[PDB]
Amino acid sequence: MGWYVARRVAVMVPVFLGATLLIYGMVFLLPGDPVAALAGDRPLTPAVAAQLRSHYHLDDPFLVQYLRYLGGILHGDLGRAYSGLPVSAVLAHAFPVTIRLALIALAVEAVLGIGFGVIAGLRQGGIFDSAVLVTGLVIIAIPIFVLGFLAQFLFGVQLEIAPVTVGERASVGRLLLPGIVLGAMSFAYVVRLTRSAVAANAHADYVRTATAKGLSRPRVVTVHILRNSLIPVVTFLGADLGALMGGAIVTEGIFNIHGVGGVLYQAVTRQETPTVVSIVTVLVLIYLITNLLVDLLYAALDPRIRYG
Amino acid sequence: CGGGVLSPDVVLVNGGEPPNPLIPTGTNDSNGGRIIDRLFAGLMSYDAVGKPSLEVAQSIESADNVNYRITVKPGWKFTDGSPVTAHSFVDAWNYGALSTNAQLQQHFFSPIEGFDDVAGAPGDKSRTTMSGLRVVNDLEFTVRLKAPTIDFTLRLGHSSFYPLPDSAFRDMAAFGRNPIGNGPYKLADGPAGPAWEHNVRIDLVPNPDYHGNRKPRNKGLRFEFYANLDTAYADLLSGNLDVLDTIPPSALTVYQRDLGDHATSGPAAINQTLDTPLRLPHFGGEEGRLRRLALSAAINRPQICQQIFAGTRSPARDFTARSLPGFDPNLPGNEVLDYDPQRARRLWAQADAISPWSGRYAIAYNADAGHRDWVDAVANSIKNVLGIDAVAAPQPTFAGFRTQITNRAIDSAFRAGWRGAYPSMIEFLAPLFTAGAGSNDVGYINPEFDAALAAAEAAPTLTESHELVNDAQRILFHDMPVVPLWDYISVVGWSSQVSNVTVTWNGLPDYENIVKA
Amino acid sequence: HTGFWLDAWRGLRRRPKFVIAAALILLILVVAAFPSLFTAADPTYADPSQSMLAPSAAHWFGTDLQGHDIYSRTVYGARASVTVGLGATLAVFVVGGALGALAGFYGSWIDAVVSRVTDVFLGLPLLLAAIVLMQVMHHRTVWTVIAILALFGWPQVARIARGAVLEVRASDYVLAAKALGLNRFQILLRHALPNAVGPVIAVATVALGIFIVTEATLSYLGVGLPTSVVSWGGDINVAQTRLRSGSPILFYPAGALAITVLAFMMMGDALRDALDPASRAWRA
Amino acid sequence: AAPLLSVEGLEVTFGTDAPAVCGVDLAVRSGQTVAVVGESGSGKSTTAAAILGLLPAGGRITAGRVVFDGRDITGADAKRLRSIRGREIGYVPQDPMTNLNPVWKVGFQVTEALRANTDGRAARRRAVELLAEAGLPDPAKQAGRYPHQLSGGMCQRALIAIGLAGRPRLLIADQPTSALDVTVQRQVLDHLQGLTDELGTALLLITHDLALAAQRAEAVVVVRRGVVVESGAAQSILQSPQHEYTRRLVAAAPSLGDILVVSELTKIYRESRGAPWRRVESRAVDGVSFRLPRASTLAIVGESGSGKSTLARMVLGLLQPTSGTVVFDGTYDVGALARDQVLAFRRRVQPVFQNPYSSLDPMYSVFRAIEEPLRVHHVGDRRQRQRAVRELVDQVALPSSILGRRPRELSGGQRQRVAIARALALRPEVLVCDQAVSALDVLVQAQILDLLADLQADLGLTYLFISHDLAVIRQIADDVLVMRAGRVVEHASTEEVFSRPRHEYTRQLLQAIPGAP
Ligand SMILES: Nc1ncnc2c1ncn2[C@@H]1O[C@H](COP(=O)(O)OP(=O)(O)OP(=O)(O)O)[C@@H](O)[C@H]1O
Ligand SMILES: Nc1ncnc2c1ncn2[C@@H]1O[C@H](COP(=O)(O)OP(=O)(O)OP(=O)(O)O)[C@@H](O)[C@H]1O
Repeated sequence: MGWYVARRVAVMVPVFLGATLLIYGMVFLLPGDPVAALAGDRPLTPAVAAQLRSHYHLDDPFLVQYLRYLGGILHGDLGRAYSGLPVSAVLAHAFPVTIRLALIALAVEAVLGIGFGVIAGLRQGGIFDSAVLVTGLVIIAIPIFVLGFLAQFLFGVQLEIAPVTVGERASVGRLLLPGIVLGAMSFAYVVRLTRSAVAANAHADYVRTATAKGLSRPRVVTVHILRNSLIPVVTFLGADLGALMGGAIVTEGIFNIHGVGGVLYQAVTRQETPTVVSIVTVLVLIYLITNLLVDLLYAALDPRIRYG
Repeated sequence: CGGGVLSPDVVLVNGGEPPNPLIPTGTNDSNGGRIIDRLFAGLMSYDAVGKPSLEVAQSIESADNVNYRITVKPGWKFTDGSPVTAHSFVDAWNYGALSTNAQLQQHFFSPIEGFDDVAGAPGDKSRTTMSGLRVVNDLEFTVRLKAPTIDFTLRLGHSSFYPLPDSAFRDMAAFGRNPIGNGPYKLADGPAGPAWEHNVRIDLVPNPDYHGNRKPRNKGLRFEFYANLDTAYADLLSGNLDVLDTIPPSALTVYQRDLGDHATSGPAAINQTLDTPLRLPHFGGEEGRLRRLALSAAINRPQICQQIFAGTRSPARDFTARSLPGFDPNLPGNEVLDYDPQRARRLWAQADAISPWSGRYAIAYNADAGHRDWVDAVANSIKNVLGIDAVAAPQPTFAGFRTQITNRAIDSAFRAGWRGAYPSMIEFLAPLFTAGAGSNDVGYINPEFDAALAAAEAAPTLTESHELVNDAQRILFHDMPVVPLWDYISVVGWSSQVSNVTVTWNGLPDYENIVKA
Repeated sequence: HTGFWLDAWRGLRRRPKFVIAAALILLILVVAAFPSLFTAADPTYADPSQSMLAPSAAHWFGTDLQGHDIYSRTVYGARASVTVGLGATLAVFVVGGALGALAGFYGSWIDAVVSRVTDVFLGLPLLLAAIVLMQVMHHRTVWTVIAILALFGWPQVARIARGAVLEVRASDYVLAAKALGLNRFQILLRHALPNAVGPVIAVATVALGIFIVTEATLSYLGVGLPTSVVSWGGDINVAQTRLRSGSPILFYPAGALAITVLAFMMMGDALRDALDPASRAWRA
Repeated sequence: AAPLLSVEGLEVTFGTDAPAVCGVDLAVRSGQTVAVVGESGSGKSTTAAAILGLLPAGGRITAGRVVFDGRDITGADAKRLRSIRGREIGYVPQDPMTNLNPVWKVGFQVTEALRANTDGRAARRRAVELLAEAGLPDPAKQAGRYPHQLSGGMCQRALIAIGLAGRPRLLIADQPTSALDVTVQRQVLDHLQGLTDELGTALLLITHDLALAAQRAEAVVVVRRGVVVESGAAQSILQSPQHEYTRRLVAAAPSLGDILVVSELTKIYRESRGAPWRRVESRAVDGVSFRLPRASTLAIVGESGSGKSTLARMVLGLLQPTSGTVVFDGTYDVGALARDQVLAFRRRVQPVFQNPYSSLDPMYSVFRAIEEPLRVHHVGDRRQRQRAVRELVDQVALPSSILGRRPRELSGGQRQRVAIARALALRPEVLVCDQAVSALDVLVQAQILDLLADLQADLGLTYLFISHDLAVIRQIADDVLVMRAGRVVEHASTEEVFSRPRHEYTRQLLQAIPGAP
């Protein structure tokens, strides 16, 4: 445990250094002069061709500019947006609504997936099991933005029962539909994985020798099945949340939601790279930290790998 | 909990790249005029309705409506600390009205009692000051016109009669990109390399050297240069803009549903009409007047206005536009232009007794800004209803489309809309329906009608002149050199924070008093 | 009686899921290979006369704004998407399988560095990394998209192959073989390629659909393929404005996009359930 | 009267395949011990699990009855069997590794086996009492260890403690000591037999060998293919077998120059057990030295974890020794094998590995695997390979229609026969049996031992046979070498091992065989 986390952390610092170096390399190494690509769309003038030189220090070796860039990122200075404002302020004012959307997405995902998965796994071979499997399969196929278009169309234009545009009025009643749209993709993975896990776990030997000693149905079921089957679910849940943070962009764009996903959508469709690379770096660090946390939690739940 | 799309604190409105140096008399387009109105202040100022009020001039008197004797208030200054004096106005007007300077808005200065001497021909242009503008003392001067013009006192607020600072009449080149103005606003000047950003944006801040009618009630504007207005509309929807000032045509059917009373509407001062020159065959004489009257009476204007524009247009009741200060909707005799195929067929029957028919009737039109819909619609509505075969005929270039009419009314009857300059119906009538007043692209000749206009301008009071121009307009119904179609109606959408927008008289919202909290 | 490559075919020959997926995949492959067979019209012909025509015998899939009937426009896009996916999947399979094998089989001082590398490349979500990298390119063609995709697609296949080979290495036939010759490389080939080539095939035939979806959603934003190549997700971008007005033009290209990915996913599902059922309980 | 558990006529089938347990019967006299015995796949566990309703997915009862004090529990009724399981009939599993939830702190899995309690005060200490009477070294300290931390010898004690929770009136221990090792099996069973009579429990135990079942239990019930063959007392059955099957079964019960000279062989493991600066070594094997005459059989016998498998590798060169000499035949040194010597040496020594299920490269045809050693050295062109294979497949029984098959479609003994044939492909001079006959039923065990004896008598090889017990050595080997703690404990001929042992370990190892004299 204590000597395990000492290894789980030390195996991570190189990951962080490598990822950040790769980011700061693909830009500032490949496209010859980086000022050619850092301009985006607006014309290049010596009036702007000098402010980014002082902010990025493109005159000295790769190492010093890299470390200076890291220092600026850590100290809470990410550049200046297209609208003359510092990016940090925009992020600080945009975290609430995206956090609120991710919360409902993850909630519906977890609860519906786990519920339907255990209900299917405890009674296999059933018509219900077949139906949930084929439904998860067909849902897996559709891309996120295609499903988002279908949803917004069918439920906002044909019959007006949900707002087709969530403009800055972020009541949860209006955020419900985008949350479901965002979370269904992961919910399919979850139900499939947990159904397989439970159906393969409800036959092991320790369950047999436990039910042999007169334990009540609910007690043996809950403990001896929904511990050993729920572990991998939370592992994959951490992983796929890390994967979905990036899928949130288009579902945040096609609904005009004034969050960080919408900010990034604007920045990429209008091609302002200096305000994109920073946001992506921050998101990657957040992903890495959450992976650290979920790995620690995993090891805390299963003692077998928790040996040292 | 919380949220927000936190935005800068000035204003983000739309606009474009003014394709001309920012000189008052050097621009003649709405895309480059909406910026120069905020940087200066003339002898008068129009409110949202279109009523004038003294701003810089101190006392204006006219004993005849000919010899105007104007006094300017002393306590003013430009944004470089230069005093505004009558010499500033005199030099501005003389420099604008001179042919060798070759400016755009020159024809404004026609009624200044000597304009021909300096704008006719280099025979006597040696004296380059019109014989009307004197100077009594540095705070007053004299103006003199050719004929009694009761309306001249109104147009003084136009962006052409604006003064220019004393240090600008020798360096018109750099002044053409960094102007200096007394207006309520003043170019932006923060981080070096600001102001005109060039095909990007323009920054404006309030001017602390202004006391007039138009004190700004917000922190400044930032005109965002755009194109493909649907882009700006999406940007607005994404919380990245404050005033759209135009709803793109692709979305004017759901803007209310998806914007929820953050969108207003208001009549403008822009009409649009198509015309057939009196030249091409089967269109002259009495039979030609009957041809035009029938073509007028065989158009389903309300149907088009409802179907295609879906309420951003409105059928015309007379040659002028909706909010013209003194416009009478139901002018007696309005029935001549309406949609009655009975009248249309009976009139074609009474008409083709001189000429049965020739052949095609095509419509030339610029085809890039987007006219196909209503062009084809009106073509179908005129064809197959009277037993004729009219069709469209696009020209992709606006340059060629304009050269065709500078070719002196050759062929292929075409469309032309006429924007307005200042709130007066006389400005909709005189420049287009006059023996030789420049743009008369059908060559309408009626000295009786021109005398009617002359007598109308020759009036002691203003309501009487209204009535006179109304009766003169009724006189036109007997000829209808051109056929009106409709006037413009704009729709403006503010986003979430600015709260006091109003469409004034031409579509442009009141940029001066839009409060952002 | 015969190699496992022959009895598995019979065991799968009677699978409705598999036969359906195979039929759909064959149809997609033939339409992507030979587009000009179905009709003869040209997709880049732009007639501004017809702009919002309805489905009919003349133009099946109506018409778009500038006049391009959606029918012919919805074929070469399939060609582009399918070639992207196939090339990326082949490359990623080769590289990931090779590296995972060489890592899992040898052990010290090699599997360590390989794990470090795949862990570094694992911290980057595919979509975000691709977005960031596609901002600095001016020569945007199909090949560069395949390259950037394969650059980040491998870590998963690498992990799978490493796990599989590390497991197979713990048998006794692999030991008895080296007990009589077969230096560490020929034995590796002959005995560890076949008995473990399954899981990599499964993860590859799923990552195929993954890459197709990623390419589509990336070309949708406008930082993907250029406008010169007709393609889904880019025929959708110009159709998102007219959707809010109540005209379902957008759903025809999306209808074709949501079918190839399905045909690949539900085929990878059958292959996985047939060749490696064990790892379903704690993976995927 | 009223003997417990009269189970006349169980007829379970598994998913419409076939009757897997045909008509059987037995009756426990409520105070006696009955041990049923049968070869693998005979249907002993199945009928032991079909009593408690613990049948796997496919199973189902089709006829017969199982009364308990007179009430049919055939009608599973999972509302009533709760009134029996744990209170009247216990259970003991077979696999001590995978029969404890591995994430639940076995001290806690036990604390609920007595679920009839107050749930919060008496449990945590009555459970320690139970483990104390179970016999573990220190119940208090081991009651807080996860099941993945304990050895095999304690897992079975914990399972027995769980079984004896509500002091059941009948126990169905199912092959308990099947995965345990000798000198632990005997002590566990001695503890069990003492723990039994104190309550009167019947202890229906399943096992698979005669000599043990007779010395332990009172009645025997032999079963073949799920059919009761016979029944009676232990002495009368073992001494007087009537049916041919039990006669064969008892007759197959095991109860009654120099080429290689290692020297001071030793090997250490630089183990890492946590803190990187805290690395402790684990000495595997050391101080070994002996001699092996030709045409003989010297065997190594040791307990689980005595360091015999590592010694076998280090003899086969597949493991780099730390110190010591393994010179072979006087020419081939094992320490530093020269370049040509690797392939000059691999063709005189060959191994035979432990289990038949995982040493055959499952994707290989039984011919393609046998030919592989004949191929790697490039001997036999294309068809003389078929010649050598057809001669080899007859040296072992292996009916010659077995060619072209796959390992997945073979039985147990045939796998070991194929392995031995392959090892015999290239004329080896010494074989090394790595616990070859360890996973097999008694009949194929004795059969392949006879086969090996014949092959030695026909080829002049020298076996290094390796085992984990001592019962299977007396009629084959001639030298013995006991190992424990990585060291040597005794080396002498078999007669001095069976008559006059010389070390207290050798004694309690001999007297631990199912002999019990
Ligand atoms: N779920 C099942 N499906 C099909 N057949 C089964 C199933 N469970 C058990 N069987 C059959 O029942 C038999 C089990 O009998 P038996 O008790 O001898 O097995 P075992 O416990 O492995 O043998 P041993 O006790 O010698 O180890 C097997 O031969 C197997 O073929
Ligand atoms: N990788 C290793 N690291 C540390 N010690 C090891 C390692 N492998 C083996 N050992 C030590 O040597 C012993 C031999 O290994 P193992 O237990 O697998 O086989 P064995 O005891 O020789 O054979 P058997 O399975 O017949 O008892 C282990 O019990 C352990 O004490």
